[PDB]
Amino acid sequence: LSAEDKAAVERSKMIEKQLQKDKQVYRATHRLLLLGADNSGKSTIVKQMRIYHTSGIFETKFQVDKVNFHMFDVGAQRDERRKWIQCFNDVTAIIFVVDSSDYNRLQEALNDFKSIWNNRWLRTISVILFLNKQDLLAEKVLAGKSKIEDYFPEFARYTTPEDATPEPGEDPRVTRAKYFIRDEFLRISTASGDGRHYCYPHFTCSVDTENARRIFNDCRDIIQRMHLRQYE
Amino acid sequence: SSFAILMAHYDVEDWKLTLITRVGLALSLFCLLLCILTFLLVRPIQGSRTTIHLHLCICLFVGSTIFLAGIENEGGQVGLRCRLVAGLLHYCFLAAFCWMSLEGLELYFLVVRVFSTRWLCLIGYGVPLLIVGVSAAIYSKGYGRPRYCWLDFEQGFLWSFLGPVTFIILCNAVIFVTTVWKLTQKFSEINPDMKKLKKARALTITAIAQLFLLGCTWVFGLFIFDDRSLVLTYVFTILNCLQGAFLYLLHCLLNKKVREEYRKWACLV
Amino acid sequence: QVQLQESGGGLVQPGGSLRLSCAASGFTFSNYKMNWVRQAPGKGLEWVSDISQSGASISYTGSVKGRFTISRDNAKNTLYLQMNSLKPEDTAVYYCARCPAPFTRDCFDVTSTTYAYRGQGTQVTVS
Amino acid sequence: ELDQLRQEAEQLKNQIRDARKACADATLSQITNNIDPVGRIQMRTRRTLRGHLAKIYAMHWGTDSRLLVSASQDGKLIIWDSYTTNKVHAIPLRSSWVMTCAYAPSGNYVACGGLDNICSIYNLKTREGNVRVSRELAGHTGYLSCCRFLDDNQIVTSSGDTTCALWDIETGQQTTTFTGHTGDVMSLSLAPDTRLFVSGACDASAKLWDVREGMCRQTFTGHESDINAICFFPNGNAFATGSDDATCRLFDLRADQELMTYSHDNIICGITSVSFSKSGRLLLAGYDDFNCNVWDALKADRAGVLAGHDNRVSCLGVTDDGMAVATGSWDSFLKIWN
Amino acid sequence: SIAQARKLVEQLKMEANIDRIKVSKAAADLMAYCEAHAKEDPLLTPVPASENPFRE
Repeated sequence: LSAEDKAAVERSKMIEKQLQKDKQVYRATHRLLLLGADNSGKSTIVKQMRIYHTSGIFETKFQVDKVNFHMFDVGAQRDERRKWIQCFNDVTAIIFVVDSSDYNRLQEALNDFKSIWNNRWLRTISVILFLNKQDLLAEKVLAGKSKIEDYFPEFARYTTPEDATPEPGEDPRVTRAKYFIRDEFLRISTASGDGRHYCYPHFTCSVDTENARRIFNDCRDIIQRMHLRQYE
Repeated sequence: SSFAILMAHYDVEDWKLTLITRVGLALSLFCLLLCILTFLLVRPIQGSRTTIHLHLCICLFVGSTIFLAGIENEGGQVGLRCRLVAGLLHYCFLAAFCWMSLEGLELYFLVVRVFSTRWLCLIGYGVPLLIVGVSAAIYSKGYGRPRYCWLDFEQGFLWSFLGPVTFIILCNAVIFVTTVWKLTQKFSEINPDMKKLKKARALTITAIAQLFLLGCTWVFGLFIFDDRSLVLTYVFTILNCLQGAFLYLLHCLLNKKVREEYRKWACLV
Repeated sequence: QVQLQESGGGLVQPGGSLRLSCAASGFTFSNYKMNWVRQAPGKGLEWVSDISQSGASISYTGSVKGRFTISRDNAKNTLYLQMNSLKPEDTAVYYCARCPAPFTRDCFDVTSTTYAYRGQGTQVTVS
Repeated sequence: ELDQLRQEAEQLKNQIRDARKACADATLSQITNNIDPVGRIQMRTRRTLRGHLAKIYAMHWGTDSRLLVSASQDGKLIIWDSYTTNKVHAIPLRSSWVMTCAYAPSGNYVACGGLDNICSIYNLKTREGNVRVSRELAGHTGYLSCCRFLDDNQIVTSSGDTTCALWDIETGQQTTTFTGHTGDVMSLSLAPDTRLFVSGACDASAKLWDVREGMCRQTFTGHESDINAICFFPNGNAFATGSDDATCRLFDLRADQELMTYSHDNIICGITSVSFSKSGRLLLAGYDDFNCNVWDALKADRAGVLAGHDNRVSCLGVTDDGMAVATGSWDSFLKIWN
Repeated sequence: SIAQARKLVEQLKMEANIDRIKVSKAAADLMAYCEAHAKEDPLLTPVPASENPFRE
């Protein structure tokens, strides 16, 4: 063999060794996207999930049951987000954070959910959904200063779901309002689903400590429902 | 040459037995050849599972080819060729029944706990090599049949080709029950709007597919030692020797991976 | 390039019915999803109404769940909002928003601060 | 006042429209109607390059028509040789959400840029087997879309916050800043004579910029949605642009209006990247579903189709002497057609 | 606002006073260069199997 072929073969061999080593590391770690609003409370659950442990994008890492998760928060960008979401079309799930105590912005949050759900490059990713600041909603509807009917009419004609489970011993109206909001989101979630991606609503407040476990369980269900469709 | 000779002990004989066995065995060899060709052809479906299919088809083809080669004998003095073909048959079939076990363990890893080709071949051939070479020291203690070319029954020596059968069949049956339980539970929520009859039909079809792949028919080779029920011999010879045809029908034809790919490869040129 | 021009402002006492129109030019309007947004004095940008490609899917807002109508013409290329009985809490300026991409149902960023494909606005004061 | 300024703007827009319609005496598709079509053109993958793990976002042909670069969203920049299909260099990126890459005009440096508003520059002749990192240009507020080298000491960058910028590496500070857009920018290419360049952003707009003055010389309209690809015709007196509504178009600077339009009645999938041929007769585009299309750039017809991908096409380039074409897609395989 | 409107007015004023040529000249130049280097592009007129370095 001449010198040129010697060098070429040595180089290609070493580089293929390195890439083969890196395949496992790339496949071992899970990736998630994080979306929310300015008052939503993203940073609150960001700190709560850091407990589980200039620049245009921020990272966070954590470990649950010997599985690693990477979250990608997006800051220091502009308010047009139709071009930097495309690069997130190969991740496990989207964490969507919403507030449950301000009726002027709930319609906007609903529209955000609508927009993310029906995206072309996002028609295969599940949504884990966090309703937040429940105690503030409870206090607001107990005081009675203003009515949810002021902004949402059909609350005049709603009965608590037969499968509702008000465990902590709360007033009925609290349960009525909570399930009204959750049904508002799940109506969108079931209007046009097709068995590929599903929502997973949840009830939580700013003092929770069991959020990463919920993410864990939804991700496990997603991976399971993916294998049972490529093999069988 | 009655295929039950792989499980029978009192040397049953009938003309229909050997006729059906010959036809089924020839068809099974052709089916295994078709499987190996089609699997080596199609690229975009690598993985553990397609590797398992391909190598199980390899070992079963080798075993059945040397079986149609060497079994029937005049019944006189046993030639060394008869002894060696008997041992080689033993090795090839235990290769098959180690590959099926590995496939069952793969299914477990792919259902319950959702979260390399070199090691696959290493296990699937090294284990049968040991289990068949430990008997290499046993020569003429019943090795090659006084009227065929297979193993004998003396000193309970035939528990190398029925004991592993029993173990593998039981483990695959347990995994089958677990899979049925879990997938039953999930299909209530996956498609809640479809009729019960279609659900039952699809579940039954899948159960049949991993009935044949997770080899479970061979359990008749545990209730054949009663030397009266020719009907059990017959159901064995019907369910077993069509193994290649059922494999190619279930995990080669019905899979959508190659359905929309063999048609395109037909239009390659 | 992109042209979106509004029409139908004015001042009225409560109990009035008006017709807000928004004309579009600079694309094939037959296949674009559209929306109505508004901004009240001292407030931000909030969403009013939405309508899809053909006219079979209509949607509104709870605060205006019984008063308004959202229609469109893919031949006169105009998006319409219709109002019957107004309140003093509806003084604002109205923009009609186009969707970014064609031939698709998801719609991003119509409420954004600056947007390539959004009109000038029309004034509506009710008092 | 604001009203007077708006009236003046409208009057000037009317004047510019009248001026542009004054010189529209013909169309490109009408004059070149009798040029013999290239006929049926097909190209079988001669080499097939593998090794990546995920989406492929950028690819640039070297100055030699021999070397190649590939850039992926798994954290890899791979320097390839195409003759023996051998890997020559591997560089692990710091950031992974990265959308651009390039060679130096004398084959000595490379540059990369991602969502982080940073352009990182490496040099090739180093004693270590590593291609070490030497520069980081910073100063944007947004994300970078492309970067090209005028020479080894003056480079150009475009970002998603309405701006473009010219930079001098040794000190590391902008020499001139190009403003006048409204949306985020996607792609720029350098003039063959190395004196100008052009840019397109997510509006109905593409601009021709001088370099050492900073003042913007030309503005063009036409498209109904965002703009995704652009390049230079070899004589530096034309360009072709593609948009995210399945449409290409071809402009010539001195005419100051679009000349010809590439569309089909059954294409509803958009465009990702575009490049020209070394003789000015092949225009090669990567479309949204799973295909590349090769076009005869004077007829608005389809010369040929390139298939073999299981996902979207995002990268396309031609050699520096007419030797191959490289295409890259989200299926993690590059392919070299000859 | 005022600054943006003034910048737009200045840009339009500068651009409206730029001379332009007929598109026929541009099309002619495009044709000329297309027929100027046809014989040097292999992907229009290929080369024998010993000059195409990938086939060899």
